[PDB]
Amino acid sequence: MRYIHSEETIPVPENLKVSIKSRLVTVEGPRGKLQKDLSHIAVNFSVVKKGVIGLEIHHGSRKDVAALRTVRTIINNMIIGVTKGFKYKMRYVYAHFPINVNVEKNAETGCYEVEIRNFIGEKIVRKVVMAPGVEVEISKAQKDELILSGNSLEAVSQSAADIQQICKVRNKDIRKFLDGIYVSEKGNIVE
Amino acid sequence: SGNKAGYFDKLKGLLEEYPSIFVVSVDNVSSQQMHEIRKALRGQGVVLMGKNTMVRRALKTFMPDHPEYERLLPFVKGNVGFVFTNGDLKEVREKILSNRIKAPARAGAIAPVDVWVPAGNTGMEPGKTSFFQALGIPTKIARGTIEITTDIKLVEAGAKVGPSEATLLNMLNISPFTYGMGIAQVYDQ
Amino acid sequence: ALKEPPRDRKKEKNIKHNKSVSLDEIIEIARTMRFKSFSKDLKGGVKEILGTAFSVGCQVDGKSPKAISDAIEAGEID
Amino acid sequence: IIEPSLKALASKFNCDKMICRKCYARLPPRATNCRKRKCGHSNQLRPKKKLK
Amino acid sequence: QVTKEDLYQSFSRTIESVNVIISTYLDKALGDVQVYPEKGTVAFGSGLHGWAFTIRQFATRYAKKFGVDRNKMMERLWGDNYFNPKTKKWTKSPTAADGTQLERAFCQFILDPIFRIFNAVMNFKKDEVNTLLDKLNLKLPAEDRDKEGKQLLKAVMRTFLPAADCLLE
RNA sequence: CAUGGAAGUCGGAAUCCGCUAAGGACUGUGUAACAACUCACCUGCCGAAUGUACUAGCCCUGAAAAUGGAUGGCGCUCAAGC
Ligand SMILES: [Zn+2]
Repeated sequence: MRYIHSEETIPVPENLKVSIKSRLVTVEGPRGKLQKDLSHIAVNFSVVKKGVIGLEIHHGSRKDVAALRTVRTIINNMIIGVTKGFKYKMRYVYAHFPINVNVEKNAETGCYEVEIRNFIGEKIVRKVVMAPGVEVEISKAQKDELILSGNSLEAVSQSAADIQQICKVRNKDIRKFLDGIYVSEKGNIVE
Repeated sequence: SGNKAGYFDKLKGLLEEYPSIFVVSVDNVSSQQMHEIRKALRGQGVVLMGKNTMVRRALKTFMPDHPEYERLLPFVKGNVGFVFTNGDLKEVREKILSNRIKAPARAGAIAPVDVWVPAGNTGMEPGKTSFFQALGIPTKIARGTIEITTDIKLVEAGAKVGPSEATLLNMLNISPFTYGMGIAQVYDQ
Repeated sequence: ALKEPPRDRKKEKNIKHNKSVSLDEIIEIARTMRFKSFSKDLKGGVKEILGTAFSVGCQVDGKSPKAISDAIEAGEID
Repeated sequence: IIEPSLKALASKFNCDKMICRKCYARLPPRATNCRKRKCGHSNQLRPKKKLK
Repeated sequence: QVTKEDLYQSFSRTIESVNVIISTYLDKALGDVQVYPEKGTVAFGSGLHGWAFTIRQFATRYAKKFGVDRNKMMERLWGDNYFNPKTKKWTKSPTAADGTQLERAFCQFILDPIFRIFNAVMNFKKDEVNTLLDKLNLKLPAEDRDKEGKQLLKAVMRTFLPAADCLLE
């Protein structure tokens, strides 16, 4: 049983522009530019009205129709991201050994790199390198807070995960040893 | 569904008997609070409440006896009940407002105003100091009772009350919230 | 309180299920001092509760406390 | 010593999880079937032993 | 790596905790004895490095120069208010003329110098520690000269005030 | 009833009513016992069809042996498979 027509729509605010060509989406607004390549999905793009994007699939199956709503939210995130940015927060949690962090901006490579020292009183020094376009900051309103921000949600979230996954405990109870860097709230920059 | 079928007959019979009806905006009124206030108006007046009755009551509008019933259909919006009373407006106007509870914090409620704890002598035993330890309040022991030294701002207004904070507040019989029955706009008043 | 001899001790250690008591209309005196504590809509409506609460003794004769309630014909202001 | 709220956050990522009875995998707190394949997507799950 | 404000809180809370047990088991027959820091019943120090202090040692030292009444200045800490206004006269509560936060007397007078030796010694500013040493006219370290870093700290603290004198006093 | 103490939540036996929009002589967490938390049930917001239990086709897990290896081989995916 194959459905004969599955259609979805996307509204665009009149503050930016979008161009599609050979499944190469380009969104440009008051905060930069983003690109994606959807060549792996068979979808037909079209313009329904003066401010509405449309995308459809014909004679698709169940496994194939599932992918339409996925595409919609990916393109929506690009539109909202360019006009409102994204911003993640992370908190330190320790019992005895304090955690020290250093943030130094690399020059000629652009991107930032973080430095975690004294984790659970450890003698090693562990380094992580952020993705291009994300900016790391140390908070000044609350104590022991990190703030990650940028334009592309996928990079921002993936960079936060790198920090969280690097700090792990080994050969202990993870029910009692609750040390590590964790994420505490996700949202946007504007509003 | 015995009450469900009954609701039409119960509503229609009671509404016609009572000339005027009060619609009351019941927001966050505890069952115990609702039970006690019923006693005050138990002698005179009847209270009935149910899920929104716009469509079912509208059928009564169609039959000629009362066309004014349609007028009040838009007015009812959400979480508002209505009450039947045969008394004059003036005495019952503000009489029902009387009674207000002082609900203790529910560990997650949002304070409208900043909560302030004044310094003083609790009079409680020294053993209860451990609860004060979590909040970090400075304390001193006088006459074998805990004495708060200086006032400390418990929580900033508009933020959820922490579970540790909530338990402390009830013991000291101090709470920001006060709750009472609320009258919504009644018959174009 | 209004029962048969009181088992002070040692005889009451085992079960002591001697619940075969009897009542007729005296219970209503015990009704009065309860001062209509909580929205019982006068004595007539609330009579159903006190009898059913005392379901342990099964009233007397052929009566059962549940049996009284459904056949609601007794005086309400009495 | 850990601040109360902190305990709640750190426990959410480390403590409140389901566990498969066939492959001991670590599953979300509302799953109904294991996501692995060596067990066959079984649906006999149990909570993670809470620490008293 | 405790900050001065945090360190002050711990001492207060622990004293309160000790007070609870003394109060609960105090014999009523004689003596309402309770531990109060303002009464000079608490002293601080490190046994391993043999350095200890009590509030009086700092109070009298500050009393000698820029001190008017040492005994009146005894209850100048542990609550009430601490002063650093443009006007010399002290006031109650930390609110200032412009709203800037005020100092804490315990941290500002007693606790500021102690921090200075630790960071400088760990960062190997031997010239600076010598400069600070002569600012208060501290005595020379006698034999210990060459060994620097984690060895000075015990030596400098012992010379500044040995634990035994505070204990006996 | 039971007993060191068992206030719904060790256990035995009962399984009623009031007020309702609604609330179990109770579904769990919890206390020495209370307290506190939660569930069943009803209500506020939205705008249309869902929910449960079974049957059999292909596929998957169940599926571990010794020189290198055999749908005859290469290879085959809206098949060159059923
Ligand atoms: Zn599994």
